[PDB]
Amino acid sequence: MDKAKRNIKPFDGEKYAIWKFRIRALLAEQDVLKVVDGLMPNEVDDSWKKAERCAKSTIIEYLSDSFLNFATSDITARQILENLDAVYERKSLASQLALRKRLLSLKLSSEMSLLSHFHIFDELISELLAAGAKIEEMDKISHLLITLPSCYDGIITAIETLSEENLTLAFVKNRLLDQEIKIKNDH
Amino acid sequence: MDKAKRNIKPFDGEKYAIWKFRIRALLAEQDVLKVVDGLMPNEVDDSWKKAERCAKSTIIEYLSDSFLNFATSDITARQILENLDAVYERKSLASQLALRKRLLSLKLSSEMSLLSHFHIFDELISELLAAGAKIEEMDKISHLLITLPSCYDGIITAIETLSEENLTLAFVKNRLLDQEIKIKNDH
Amino acid sequence: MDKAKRNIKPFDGEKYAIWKFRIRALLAEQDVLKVVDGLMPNEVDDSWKKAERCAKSTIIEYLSDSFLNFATSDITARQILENLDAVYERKSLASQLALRKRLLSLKLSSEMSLLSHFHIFDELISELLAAGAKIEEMDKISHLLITLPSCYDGIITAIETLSEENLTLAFVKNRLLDQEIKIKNDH
Amino acid sequence: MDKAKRNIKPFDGEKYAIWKFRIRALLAEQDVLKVVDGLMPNEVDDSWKKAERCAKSTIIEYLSDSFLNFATSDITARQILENLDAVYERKSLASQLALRKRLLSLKLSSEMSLLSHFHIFDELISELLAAGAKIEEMDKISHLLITLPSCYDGIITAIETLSEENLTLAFVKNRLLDQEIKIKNDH
Amino acid sequence: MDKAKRNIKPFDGEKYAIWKFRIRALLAEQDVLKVVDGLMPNEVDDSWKKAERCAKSTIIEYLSDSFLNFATSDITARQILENLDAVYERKSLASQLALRKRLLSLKLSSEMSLLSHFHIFDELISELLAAGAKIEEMDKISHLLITLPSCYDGIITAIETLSEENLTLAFVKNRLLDQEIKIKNDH
Amino acid sequence: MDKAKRNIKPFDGEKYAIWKFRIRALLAEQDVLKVVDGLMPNEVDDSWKKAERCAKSTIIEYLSDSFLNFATSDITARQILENLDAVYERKSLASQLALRKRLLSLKLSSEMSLLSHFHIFDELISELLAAGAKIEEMDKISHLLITLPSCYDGIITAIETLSEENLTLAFVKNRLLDQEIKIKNDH
Amino acid sequence: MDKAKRNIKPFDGEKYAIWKFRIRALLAEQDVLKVVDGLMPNEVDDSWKKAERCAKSTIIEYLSDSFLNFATSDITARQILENLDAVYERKSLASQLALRKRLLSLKLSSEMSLLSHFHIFDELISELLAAGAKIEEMDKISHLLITLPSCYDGIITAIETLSEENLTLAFVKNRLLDQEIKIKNDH
Amino acid sequence: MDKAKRNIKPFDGEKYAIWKFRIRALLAEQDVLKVVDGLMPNEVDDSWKKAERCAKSTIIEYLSDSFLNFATSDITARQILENLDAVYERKSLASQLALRKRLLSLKLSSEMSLLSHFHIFDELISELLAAGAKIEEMDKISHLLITLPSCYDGIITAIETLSEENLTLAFVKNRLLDQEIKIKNDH
Amino acid sequence: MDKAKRNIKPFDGEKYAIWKFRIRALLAEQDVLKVVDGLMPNEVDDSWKKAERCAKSTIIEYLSDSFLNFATSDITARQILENLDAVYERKSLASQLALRKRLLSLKLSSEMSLLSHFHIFDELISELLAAGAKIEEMDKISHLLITLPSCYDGIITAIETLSEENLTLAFVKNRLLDQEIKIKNDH
Repeated sequence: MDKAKRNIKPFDGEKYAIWKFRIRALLAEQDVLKVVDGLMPNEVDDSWKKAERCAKSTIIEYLSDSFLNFATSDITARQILENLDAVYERKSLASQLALRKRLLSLKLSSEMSLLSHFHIFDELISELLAAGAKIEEMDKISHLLITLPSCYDGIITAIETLSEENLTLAFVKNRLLDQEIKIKNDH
Repeated sequence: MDKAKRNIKPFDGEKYAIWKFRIRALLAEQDVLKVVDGLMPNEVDDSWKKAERCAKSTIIEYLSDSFLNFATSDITARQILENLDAVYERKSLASQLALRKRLLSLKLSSEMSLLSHFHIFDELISELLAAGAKIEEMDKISHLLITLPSCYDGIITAIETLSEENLTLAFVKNRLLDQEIKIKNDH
Repeated sequence: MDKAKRNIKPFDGEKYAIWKFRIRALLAEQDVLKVVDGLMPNEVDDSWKKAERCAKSTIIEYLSDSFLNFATSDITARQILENLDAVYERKSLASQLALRKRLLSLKLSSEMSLLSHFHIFDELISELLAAGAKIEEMDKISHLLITLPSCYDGIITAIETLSEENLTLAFVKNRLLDQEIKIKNDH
Repeated sequence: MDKAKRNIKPFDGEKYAIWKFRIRALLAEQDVLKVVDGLMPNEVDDSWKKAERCAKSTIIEYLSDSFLNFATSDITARQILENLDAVYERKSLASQLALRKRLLSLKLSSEMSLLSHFHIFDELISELLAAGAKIEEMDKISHLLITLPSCYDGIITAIETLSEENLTLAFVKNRLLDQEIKIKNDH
Repeated sequence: MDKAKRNIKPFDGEKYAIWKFRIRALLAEQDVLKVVDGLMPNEVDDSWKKAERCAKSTIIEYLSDSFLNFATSDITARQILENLDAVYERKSLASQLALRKRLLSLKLSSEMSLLSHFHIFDELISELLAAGAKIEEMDKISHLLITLPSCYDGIITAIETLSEENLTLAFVKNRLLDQEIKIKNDH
Repeated sequence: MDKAKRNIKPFDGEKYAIWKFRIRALLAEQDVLKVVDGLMPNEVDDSWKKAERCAKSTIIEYLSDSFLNFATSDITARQILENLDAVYERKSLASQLALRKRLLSLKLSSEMSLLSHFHIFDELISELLAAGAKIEEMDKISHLLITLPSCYDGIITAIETLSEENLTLAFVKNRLLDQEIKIKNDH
Repeated sequence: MDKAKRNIKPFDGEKYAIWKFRIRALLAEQDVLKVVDGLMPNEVDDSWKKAERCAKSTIIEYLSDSFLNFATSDITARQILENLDAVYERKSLASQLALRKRLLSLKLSSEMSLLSHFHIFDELISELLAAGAKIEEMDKISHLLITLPSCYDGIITAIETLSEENLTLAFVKNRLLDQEIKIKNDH
Repeated sequence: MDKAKRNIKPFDGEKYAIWKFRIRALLAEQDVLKVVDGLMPNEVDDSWKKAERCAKSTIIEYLSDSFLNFATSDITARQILENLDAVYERKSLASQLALRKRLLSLKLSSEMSLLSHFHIFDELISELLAAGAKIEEMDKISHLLITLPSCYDGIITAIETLSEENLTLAFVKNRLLDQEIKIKNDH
Repeated sequence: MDKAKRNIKPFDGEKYAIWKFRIRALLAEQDVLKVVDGLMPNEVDDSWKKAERCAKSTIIEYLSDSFLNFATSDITARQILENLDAVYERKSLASQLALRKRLLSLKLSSEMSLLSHFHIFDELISELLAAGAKIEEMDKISHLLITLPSCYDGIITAIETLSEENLTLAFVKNRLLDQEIKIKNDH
């Protein structure tokens, strides 16, 4: 059976925890997830052996060569996950406040290169996926909006109305295009 | 059958309906309002007479010198209310039309704070009601909208793109707070 | 069961959350809050009717003309709650926008007493979450933390790593007070 | 009965009838108005003793210093009131004639607000009722009409051709107020 | 009996009451006053025919030429008199209001004998009684008394000190004659 | 008797003693005066009523119009004359006193006819009697005498201890005219 | 026993008559006066004890510190009354002399409100009685009249005819208010 | 017990005996003074605890924060008061000497009103009693006499011979104030 | 029973230790302190639930806006109070370090009356013990020796003679007040 290649890259970097959590789902349909989760049975069937082989192979496909050194030749998938967890794991503290302190540093930029500001919020989403997970686009759009110039101050808050009912952040970006449109049009 | 101190300043002629329904609610709190509410009761007795006499006493608590002159003991409580109506609340067509003329004329450029204009609209509407006009949410909305300049007119654009059923004059003041909050901050 | 003065004032809709909270505390002390929240009996007895009329009267005492003229004669205090909740507590993102702007408004330099900014922020965020904000407590402190000078850098640059489960509202706020008291003393 | 200060100005001999009427209304709130108005049994049941002395002190609260000695500690509050009635309610041609010219000499200019005119007219009616005589209705009408200023002249000219059922004084007041509105519009 | 010059002024709208009074008296000397004041029986006897026709003829002789229209050769003297009654005695508010306007307008100028002033005053007073407006004894007293200048100050003050039942119109006039004497004397 | 004009005038408030004297004289020669000579008896018959009404009519003929205010419709000619008397005759201490001041002030100058001087004395007498003075024959005489210049002293000497028996005021006028004639020669 | 918020000033040595008398009236309404004044036997029961304590407290809070020495540990309410009456009142003859001198030197300067002078006079009189004088109504009247200025003096000359039995001080004061109003007219 | 406003202050030491005496008087009216000054019943009375706590609260409202820390929650409020009294009001020989020497210095330069320095002398008397040198009538009299100003010392020359039994210090103050009135009368 | 005015501030942390002391005393007055100081009772009957509710509502009466929002109705008023206590009453090492620094820097000053000095010392100590420093009578006295100026050397040595049987801040303060008064006198 071919392993359907995913744009989830072979882990080498941030949150093996989330990456491996999504790998657990990838393991679950072959259910080699069950064998790595499962007690090493008194009866290791050929199915269990094949599942362990497959799991290690999946890990390899999903791990960078530097991490493949931890994989080594035949160390069980479970043992390698444990080693990686032990070395890697800082459990709780860093995750939200890394995003937060980055937002403190990465905010309040209303005028210079609004397209770089597109990239700014893109980095913010990246940081949310990476470390910050508490609240979603309503708060994001709120501070992004506050980040920016006067036109929203007039329109958004009342006049734009419950456009949040649609939550068309796409049209919000298009409103930034409209800012650009007006800027060129006035001259 | 207890009474407490009053935010109501002893009545003087203006906010007559406001003060009057405030007093109505007070009298209903003592249950005594029923005497004015009902037609000639079947239970015309010292207790219903006590209820209306207490009502008269309560009215006299607010009546100032001219009002206390209306408060001749012979006149029934309901009759006194009717007298005060005929002075203040009297439904003159001329009053309604004159107030309509004045509201057309009355406008805000910049010289009245948002709350200043809010109360201006409030008094205008209140008087037009007291003059005996019959008025609806859309009327209040449109007139208040019409009073304003272009910055605020972005709110009118909000109404054209917003369901009028959700619009209420309280909510309109709310939306108008939001609109002038743009001017404050946007400056 | 007391009618003495309160900081409660003929309300304007401004500070509605705490205003209403003090109102509710009062109404429970008036004992009418029980009926105002409690199941309305299918037969609204004079006990319940008294308690409603009393509540409405107290609300009248504590409300301005605007809400009371918005308050129809027959609407129960419940409807008054609902009206004010719709006006204030529709929780459109616009509230969050305004609150984040007011949060941004003061950067707490080394001048102001830190307790001033503590209570300012505390109020601000309390109302922000009263506006339905799904914000984590450390994510609140984070906005205050934006406000601090370089003197703080020595602690803050670590403490941004030392975060929600490690340090919570009290723990961080105390650590911040430790830094600022030391800043003052050192100065 | 706690007597938190009511709508009663103190007393120093001025506008006795009406001020005492405020007192009477208070005594009905005290329920003790029965002691003066109702028969006072010299039995004076204990509730009556307390009521009588309570009334006496209540009056005294509003009484000025001279009025304490006018109200000697022996005479019943009813007797005190009756004494002050003889003292103040000595309705006299001195008062009647002085007031009658003082009032007839006062004129409604076309400037002074017709609201103020109503208060003037009602005051003077009640003054002439109080001073030792009553007033005939058509004479009230006549005096009112005499007060009026020149801008009315055409309207008065029309009015003088209308009989009393055509000129029911309430409608006269109202149509003249509508004429005031017209005049204001013209200005 | 003769048509000896019965020198009434032929009436023209002037002194209608007085004119009609002289006429009534005149006809009574002819005994023909019965033709009108006696609502005639079915007895148009030759005496009554003469009485009526002669009365009519004499009324014409003491009516203005303009007035002969209301006195066409057909109707009986009563009808003519009711015509003029409706002209004057319709309770003309114009007459009443004009009468009081002038009454109130002119103080006693010291250029006229107080007796002449008295006659003038009483005459327009009697005209205002005839004009449809009641006049009270106290009204008459007030008007007369304050229509005078200050030199009266001695009786003016004495009036207040003095009692009501003494100061009748006749007694007031007597005291006014005392003061007239005293004024002429003072010069 | 016929109303052929006697030596009487439409009354003017003046010579009222003489006017009334001649009126009474006419009424008595008409026999009609019996109605004011007698107070209203049980004998109010048709003759009495008609005589009274005719007296009033005749008074009206001899009254000028203002005095018709005394005539006043209904009141008897007896009452009308009583009111007239009170106004002109107007008996009071000050009245005779002021008239006495004038009288002693009086002096004769020859260019004033002695009959001119008679009439000034006689009008003073009319006033003084009408004012209520009980003027003796001797008073009339001596106060007339005081005025006369030295030439009169010859006849005046005929009074000092010489007989008053002849000296009735008619005879005193005879003496006065006698000395006047002597002095007419003398001039 | 409702301790109403009596306007009674916290007294400290000025107009003790007024203060004490108001307090006495309060003791009468408090009903304590019966026990406070009655006697001091061993029948000073729990109600008697609490009544004298209540009165004592009332006195203390309505008095100043000056009394707390006079409060002589535990003198009951009555003993406090006598002590303070002796402290201020003591039938002081020197006070009578000073009060006479003040009153005699005193003159109503017309700008001093008629009320101002009236209470000044009433204060002098009340003090002079407390100083132990045998004052009478005639004294009060005479001094009051004497104390006024020239226009009032002329109207006093009118008032002089009003013999003592005609007059009572309250009535006279009222006539003097009427006279002041007359002066408003007169000027 | 009633909670009516007492003229008693949050206390830090100012007029210690007097403030404490006001407190004591209130507590006696609260009935709680009985335990505060009196017995320590062995039985565990609920009313005793309620009274104590209530009194403590009252005194706390009446105390400054220093006295509150002295007011240890777990001990009787009374004990705290007596302890504070001892600290403040112990028998200091030094205080007595200072009070005597200030009394010598307090030879009054009588710019101050005389009664006021009597009050101040009473304060010093109270202080010297509290300082431990409780004084005797003769001594108080001597000291008071010595303190007075020049013409007052002139009367003291007479006063020296006065009979010692009649010379009660209360009578002395009476006599001195009477002489002050006499001194201003003599001026 | 209902709460009177307590001058206890609508609070925000200023003088929190003693403010909370006053609060706690008021809770004890209501019997509700048992539930606050003790656990929320193991079975919170209506009495205890109402007791804690009353504590909360009174804390609301005495709190200010952010302090009210901290006072959310969910968690017991005692818990909230403790939360705010730890916030301001930060019982952690640096607080006592800073306080010690402040104490050791502080000295008595001449204008700082020894009572005021004691007040300042005592508030410092109250803060220190409230900060949680285990510091007792010997330390209080030792700190007082440290603050005292050169004019206190001899008394300080006398206090060094005063050992643990003598150790009592009251007696110590008493002797220091003796020093102070003798200092005042001497200087």
